[PDB]
Amino acid sequence: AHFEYGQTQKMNLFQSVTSALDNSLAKDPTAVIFGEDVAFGGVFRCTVGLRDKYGKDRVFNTPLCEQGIVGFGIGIAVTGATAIAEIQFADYIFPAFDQIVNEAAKYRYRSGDLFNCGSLTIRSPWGCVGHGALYHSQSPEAFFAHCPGIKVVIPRSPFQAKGLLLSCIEDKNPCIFFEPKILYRAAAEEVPIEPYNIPLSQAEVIQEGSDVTLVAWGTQVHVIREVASMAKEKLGVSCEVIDLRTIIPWDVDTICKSVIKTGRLLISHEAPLTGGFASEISSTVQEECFLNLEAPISRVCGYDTPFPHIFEPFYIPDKWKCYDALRKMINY
Amino acid sequence: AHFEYGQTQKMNLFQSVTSALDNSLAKDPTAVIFGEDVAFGGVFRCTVGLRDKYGKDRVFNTPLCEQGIVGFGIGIAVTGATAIAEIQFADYIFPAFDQIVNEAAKYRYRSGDLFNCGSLTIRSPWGCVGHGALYHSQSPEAFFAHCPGIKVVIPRSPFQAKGLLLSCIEDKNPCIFFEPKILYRAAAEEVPIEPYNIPLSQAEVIQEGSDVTLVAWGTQVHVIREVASMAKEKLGVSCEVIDLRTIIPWDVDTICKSVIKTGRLLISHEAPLTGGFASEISSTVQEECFLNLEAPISRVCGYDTPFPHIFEPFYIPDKWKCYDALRKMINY
Amino acid sequence: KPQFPGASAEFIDKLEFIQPNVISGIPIYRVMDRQGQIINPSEDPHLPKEKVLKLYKSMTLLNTMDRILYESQRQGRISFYMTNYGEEGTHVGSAAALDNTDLVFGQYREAGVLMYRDYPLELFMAQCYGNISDLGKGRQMPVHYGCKERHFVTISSPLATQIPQAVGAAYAAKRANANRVVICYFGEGAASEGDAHAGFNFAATLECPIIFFCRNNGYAISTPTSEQYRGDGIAARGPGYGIMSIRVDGNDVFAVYNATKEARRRAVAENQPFLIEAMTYRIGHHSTSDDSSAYREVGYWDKQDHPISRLRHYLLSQGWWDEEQEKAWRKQSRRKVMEAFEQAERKPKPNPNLLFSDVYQEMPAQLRKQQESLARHLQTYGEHYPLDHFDK
Amino acid sequence: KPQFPGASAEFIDKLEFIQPNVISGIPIYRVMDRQGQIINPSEDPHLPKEKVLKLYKSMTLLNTMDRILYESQRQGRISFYMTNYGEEGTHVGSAAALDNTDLVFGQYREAGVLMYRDYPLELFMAQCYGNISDLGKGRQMPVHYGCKERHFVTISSPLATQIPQAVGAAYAAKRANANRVVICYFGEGAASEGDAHAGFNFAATLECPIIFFCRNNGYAISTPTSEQYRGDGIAARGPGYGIMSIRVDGNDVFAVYNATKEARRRAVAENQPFLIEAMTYRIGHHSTSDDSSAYREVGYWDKQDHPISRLRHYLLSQGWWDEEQEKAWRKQSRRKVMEAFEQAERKPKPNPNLLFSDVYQEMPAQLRKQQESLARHLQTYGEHYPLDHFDK
Ligand SMILES: Cc1ncc(Cn2c(C)c(CCOP(=O)(O)OP(=O)(O)O)sc2=O)c(N)n1
Ligand SMILES: Cc1ncc(Cn2c(C)c(CCOP(=O)(O)OP(=O)(O)O)sc2=O)c(N)n1
Ligand SMILES: [K+]
Ligand SMILES: [K+]
Ligand SMILES: [K+]
Ligand SMILES: [K+]
Ligand SMILES: [Mn+2]
Ligand SMILES: [Mn+2]
Repeated sequence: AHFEYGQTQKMNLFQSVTSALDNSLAKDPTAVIFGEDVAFGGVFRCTVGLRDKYGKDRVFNTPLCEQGIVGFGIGIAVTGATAIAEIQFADYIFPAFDQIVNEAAKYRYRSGDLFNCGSLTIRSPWGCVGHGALYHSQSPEAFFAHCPGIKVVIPRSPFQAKGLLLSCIEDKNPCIFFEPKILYRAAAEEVPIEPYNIPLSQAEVIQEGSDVTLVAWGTQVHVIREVASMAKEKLGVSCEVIDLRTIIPWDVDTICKSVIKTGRLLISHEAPLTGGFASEISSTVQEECFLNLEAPISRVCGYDTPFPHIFEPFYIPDKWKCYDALRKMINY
Repeated sequence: AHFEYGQTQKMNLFQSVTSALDNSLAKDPTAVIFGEDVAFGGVFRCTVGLRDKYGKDRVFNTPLCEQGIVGFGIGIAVTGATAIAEIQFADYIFPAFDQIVNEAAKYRYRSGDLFNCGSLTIRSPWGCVGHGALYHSQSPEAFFAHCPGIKVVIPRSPFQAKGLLLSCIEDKNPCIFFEPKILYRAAAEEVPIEPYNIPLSQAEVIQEGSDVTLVAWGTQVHVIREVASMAKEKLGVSCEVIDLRTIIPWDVDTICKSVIKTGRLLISHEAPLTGGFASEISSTVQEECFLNLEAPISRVCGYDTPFPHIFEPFYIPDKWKCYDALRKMINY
Repeated sequence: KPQFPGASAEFIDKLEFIQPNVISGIPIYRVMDRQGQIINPSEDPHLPKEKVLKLYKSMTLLNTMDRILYESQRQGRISFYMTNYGEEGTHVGSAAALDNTDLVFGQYREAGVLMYRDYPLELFMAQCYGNISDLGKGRQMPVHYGCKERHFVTISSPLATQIPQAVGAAYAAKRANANRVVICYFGEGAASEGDAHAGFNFAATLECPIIFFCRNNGYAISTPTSEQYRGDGIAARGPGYGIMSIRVDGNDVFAVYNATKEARRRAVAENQPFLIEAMTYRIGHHSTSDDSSAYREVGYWDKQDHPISRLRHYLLSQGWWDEEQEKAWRKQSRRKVMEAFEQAERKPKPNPNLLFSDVYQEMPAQLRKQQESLARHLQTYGEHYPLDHFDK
Repeated sequence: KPQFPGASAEFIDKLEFIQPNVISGIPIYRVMDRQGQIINPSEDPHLPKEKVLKLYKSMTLLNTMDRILYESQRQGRISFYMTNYGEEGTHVGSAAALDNTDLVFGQYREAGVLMYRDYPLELFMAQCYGNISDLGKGRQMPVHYGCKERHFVTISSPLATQIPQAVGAAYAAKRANANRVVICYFGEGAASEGDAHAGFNFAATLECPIIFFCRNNGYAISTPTSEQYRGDGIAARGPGYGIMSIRVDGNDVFAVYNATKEARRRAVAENQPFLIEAMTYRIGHHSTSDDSSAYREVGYWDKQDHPISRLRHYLLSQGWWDEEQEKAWRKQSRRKVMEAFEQAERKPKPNPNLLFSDVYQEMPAQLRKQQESLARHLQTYGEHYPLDHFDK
């Protein structure tokens, strides 16, 4: 491999998603969950047990048609009912791109708030998985970041996923929630059994530091956490490690406060460099923190290619690529 | 309103597109043109006369289905024949986003060059038009810029459009060519009647200057040209004005050479700020020209909203918004 | 004897391809002829006089409004318009068969549904002018109507997107025990989009109380139906999805009414979709951006087979109308439309701050920063902006 | 008497919805029974012995390869696999009816078409291992085969995308006076995607020489057909688009062959599309990522109605096969597959530089800069990368 709320149980990230979805359907009688193969529990087990517990009218399979899944979910949401759609892999969200960008995101604005689809959430497995190649590995968040009117949220762990997913389900705006699939059965951690929320549009500083700010999201947060340890041990460099969590609208303030303190920023993501979301963060930090920058802002990202099968170990922005970029930046 | 090659004739931008398409079908017997309403000449007149001249098997209407238009064009191109697809407004390219991003862009890579769709070009009207509102005004280039394997090209004038469109048609990669529709019937200029090519991935410095670099594309080039004149007259500031022309792969070298000379950069585009392509240019110039930057790189873009009907005069990054940003940057 | 799960069928021991029946397709249901005469008494719905006069007055008031707003567009008074000529029967015949609270999703050439639901002239005008009275806050192109009170979901330009959305609203209605039906209108061109295949199939497999209502008016902009499809129109597609389907004479307000009334009754009782294809002819240009004489018979339709004329003949039979009433109503309609038109033109546009709200339910702080940046901008450079007919 | 441009039909004076015929759907064409006996002599294609033995040997060699590669996946030797069990008849019966140069687009559960076209075992292996012999340069998931020499377009994961592409290739063939047909395979699940509605309609309106070949195996992963559609399978959709359509017994290699042979002849002569729905049953799991016992009868199919068994009975009739030949071929196949398997496992992977080429035809300078950055990276940190079984 490359990497206070009442009673808790150890849960992995798939189980935390099921727990959020169960909590949601228990407390919101309007809520339904649908998509390809969700009825028997889903191809990643995220919906196991839910049809039996809540009913076939509430957890159900659709035909194999992503533009239809999203259009259908928007329509449920237009009536005010909570619609939690699944897209089986994020790589297959593109058929629904028109329904998400031209319809869901613009629904409230274009009607003057006469109609909306706020009660829609789209959840989808995301990110690399060791061998997923072109169509089981993608990280599409930058495509969606250029669309005003949708929120895009990516957790780093089981505790984070349940609280962020509950926030998306209850937020009054259409949300895309990307679940890093390489974490679904990775290590468990303690997760509250009852519902709780983690705010959207709020980054989390998970380790304080004074020399350099590192920003990432999803599995890549664990990579940068390890890079921070490498930099401390090998270079005596103190890294502030930040999980962005929400891609849009993003927490500009937390990131800029950190970079004003440290004077250095490295942003990392699995998605390709060009047009990737690191570009938005870099250009914004530059505008707001210009006088504080000791070295150019570094982006350590996937290469500008499709995501390869046999070459995945060479493609990803792993801890050595991040560390090497950090070393150069520290010495700039 | 907000804004050597043999014989030439005055042509507006729609006529220059027809001239490129006519030149293409005369010299390439494989070439066909298709899409909604192209047979009678197109809703913007870009294909007038071509079905009569070249035949109904070569210039023809499809059913009203953008995912089909693009899939169909990829298939023509898989056989080696030149396929010039039209998408009626760029706002309606999203149904075809999967066929463009998951299929066209990845076709050559994923087959090890056993198959390709290089002979595909997709052309589409683009950009604001005074009253187009949400779905007749969009500028989608940043969505496509995050997809390795496609080229995205945007001309500023009739002469530029014919030469860039011929280059896209003949380039061995799938190309999206966005035609700024507010220019279709704006002023003519002299355009060679016979074919000629303007290179892709090459910016053009259309006015040399020493104090600040301005970068834009499409109609917005004329806006920044006027801003340069305003800055000269009102501030005695010398602006270098650059038309980017190709969004991806983009001419990093020409832009960085300019900013190393001037020390200042302002990039402007109609598309919304967040995730817009100015973000990629800014973050790259920052990395390459860090030591030369006298002031933060400025982005003057559309606001992060859908594109409004009655409010369009207030939405666009017009010459006053660009000038005001430039003034602040000069005084930083 | 075959056991395959994917179909229920017998074996056949001879190779025979199934041929589509396109030359004699699904027949066109008619109730009255072109002279307004009832053809088959057992099919006459015998609607009461006041309702049939409402059908007639709604169509003609829409036609009056269309003529005025088409001319306003030609003068540059509004930026865009699209008429309903030749298709007023499909609008009003189907609306009259719905419950007031049945939810409608449309395409853009549906305004008669709103007119039948008593949508004020002032609000049609307000949306076309983008003025302060527009509840859509002037953000969409003209003719992109919506009304929450009258259960008419805001129109959007992208064709066919509303089809799978209507299906989802119908599923939610079913769960809510709403006893409500959703109707979704679209044209035969839009039916070529992938979202129509999505919506048609989802409505059948998920058992949704929805009426799909396709207006087949022979053209999608310049594209005749011979280049749009090669099956027997849209009606013949329904049964392939398991959808009960019918084709009607769209210029016959009673045939449209009867079919929508029966589809509504059965869709709400049975939780199953129905498809109605109404055959008609697009008499007007596609829109103010189209000169239809570039690609096409119009006068045949306008003079020989029009929904308004056909219903006028029927009224003139029952003795429910005459020339004097016709002239007085033509005068009164024109006056009502002109009163709304004058008012609409003299209203200011909304405050330019409204370009930033409703992107999300709550304006993100970064979006509020952009709002503030426009306010600062206008303080310095406001002379260069058309500030004088915008509110505040 | 109706005049509407959008359809050709008579009037009807009574309201009647059209009911879909799903209980007795389009019948299933059969040539031989489950005992390999010819049912109707006039339908027997009387293929010569050497060709029928090729049908049989291609199916069983695919089955041998599937068993081996499924086990290799279970051991972690390859990352993914998907078997063809129960569907080998549809593959090989249809391939045998095509010209060698007819172009094929597939879905992923088509490998028998390549096996019939003599695709080397070494190349199936090379793609699953992503080794240096893979012409796909190890870039795609296993089972994403492609061969330019054998006119089999590289498979891609996104379902149904190849359907409108196949139509475009068929249009280009028509223009080139190729006298070639394109065939496009997909499953009944993929048929729900919008791109199937696109391709079906474009092939009809643009008059393209294409065979659409749907394998209806009762499931799309966990989803049974009762949740996939409610019409009479996929065959009943064809006529709605104007497409000649037929349904066949997919476990009958002769019925599949006869239907594809006739569709090919007519599609190439007439420039019109044909649709074949082959009914079959997915005997194996969906893929190595699926444990199908979580949602489902399999042994009925495997023991009572299998394409390999059915054809074996036919051979055993003509006296063209026997138990001794069966054992010797089982041994020889296993040996050939194991020889290719051993070779494939011992080949190195391609040079990691190959992750950068073919993104565009020419590597952009900025992409070459990223290549150089990886080369520098590996010079310093190479001990941390699995460099030892990669070329160069
Ligand atoms: C996705 C998409 N593509 C193309 C268009 C452009 N367009 C097109 C091609 C129209 C013709 C629709 O034809 P129809 O048969 O569906 O309806 P009418 O005949 O009533 O106009 S209306 C229109 O705006 C669009 N709005 N949306
Ligand atoms: C666009 C899209 N959505 C979902 C999937 C996931 N998926 C799905 C849902 C499959 C089932 C396809 O069922 P089928 O009936 O088409 O074919 P088989 O029964 O032969 O697998 S195979 C597969 O990879 C995909 N590849 N592409
Ligand atoms: K939500
Ligand atoms: K090209
Ligand atoms: K719409
Ligand atoms: K595919
Ligand atoms: Mn039409
Ligand atoms: Mn299947």
